[PDB]
Amino acid sequence: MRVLLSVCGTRGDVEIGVALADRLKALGVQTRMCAPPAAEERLAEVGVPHVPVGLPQHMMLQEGMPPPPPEEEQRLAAMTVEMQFDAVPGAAEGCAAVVAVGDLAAATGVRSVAEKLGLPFFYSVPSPVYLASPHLPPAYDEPTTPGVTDIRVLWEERAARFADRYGPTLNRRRAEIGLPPVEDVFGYGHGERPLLAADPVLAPLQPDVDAVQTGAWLLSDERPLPPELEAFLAAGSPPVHIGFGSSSGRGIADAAKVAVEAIRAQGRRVILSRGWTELVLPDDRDDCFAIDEVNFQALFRRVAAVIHHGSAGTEHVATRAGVPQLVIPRNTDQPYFAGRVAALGIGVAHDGPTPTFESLSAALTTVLAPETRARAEAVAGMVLTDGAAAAADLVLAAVGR
Amino acid sequence: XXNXXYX
Ligand SMILES: Cc1cn([C@H]2C[C@H](O)[C@@H](COP(=O)(O)OP(=O)(O)O)O2)c(=O)[nH]c1=O
Ligand SMILES: *[C@@H]1O[C@H](CO)[C@@H](O)[C@H](O)[C@H]1O
Ligand SMILES: [K+]
Repeated sequence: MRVLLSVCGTRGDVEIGVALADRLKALGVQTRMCAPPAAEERLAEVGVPHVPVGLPQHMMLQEGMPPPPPEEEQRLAAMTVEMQFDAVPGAAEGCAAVVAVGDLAAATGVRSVAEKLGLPFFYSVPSPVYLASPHLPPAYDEPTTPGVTDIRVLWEERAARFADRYGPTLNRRRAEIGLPPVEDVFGYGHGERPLLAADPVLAPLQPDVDAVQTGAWLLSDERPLPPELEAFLAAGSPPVHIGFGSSSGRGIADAAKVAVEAIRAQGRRVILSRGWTELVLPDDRDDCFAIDEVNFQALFRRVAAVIHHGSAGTEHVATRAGVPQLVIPRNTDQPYFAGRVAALGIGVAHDGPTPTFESLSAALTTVLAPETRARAEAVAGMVLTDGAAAAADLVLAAVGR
Repeated sequence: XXNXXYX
């Protein structure tokens, strides 16, 4: 038996897919993953066959860049849907089910091919702000009607906008392969019942939502830290780690610079993850260390604190690692996750994406307080629910039926 | 969409 995983997203979505692939493997089920070209290294690492779909990393926009002209936005919107119909049929060969993660629009195309081939389809989201309800506003991933804060309206408008932008292409491609048109375009990509791949304590499913909370989808990262990093950690006190994952733009470079300054102001060493936009340290003093891709599950248990962007994966990893967290939210579901770190008492939710030496220092002081550490350690034991295992069973149960 | 953001 083989399951097709389709990911249209960043590092975080790829890792969510990798985690499921790992649980399926343990069950004796093969997997194949359609993912952006940038997933190549990670997929090669875990031995999951990769079917490249989407633009390469060097064609990715960065926070701060001007939006593309409407004609170009429309072209990308159509591409997002059309690349699924072109690539999923081939990738689905010999598969019994299909699990999509990431972009909803891409998901409508994936579900359509699955529907054509008569294969069960599942879609997961990394947080409750991607599930429509009157309780939480949608993820901050697109501009919304100026002045509107009403949760219900934001969702209704988000859905209408989505249907209008992708509906025509979706339904045209569907018709070309004999499928009747989809009327509820926004709902269609979520599948019959979307899976909330997030921890029930860290990110609890809100009421009035028809979804299955499986728990976060993570694998036991066994990768060892690189020798040079293992040495740095030994030759000194527990440093503070800075990392903003798939974030981009000059804002994070500035934030990182301020973070190093503040960390030093508290007499602590620094470890800086370069990220794909290659963030750089202020100087070469031996009190700091820059790193590229590293096992965070391992690293996070050996640091005094972590400063990050608040994306689902990095926060879950930090949360189960029991390390105090300083969250500097920038977009999508990050303000939500930052608020979660605040509510659980495991760190500080910095107020906004642009920290100053003052605000960062105040937050850092709290984050490094013994109370916070004790609290983080405690909470770490409440977020162990194995989502991938729960998800894999749902998938198999569907194939069984 | 299909190349990041956020705008
Ligand atoms: C950057 C980076 C990420 N990670 C992994 C752990 C997380 O579960 C996973 C996804 O994190 P996530 O923050 O959700 O992704 P993004 O930054 O794209 O929003 O990335 C590492 O293990 N090491 C690294 O160096
Ligand atoms: C990348 O952005 C998509 C939206 O188009 C979101 O669904 C993913 O979770 C995110 O990583
Ligand atoms: K995110």
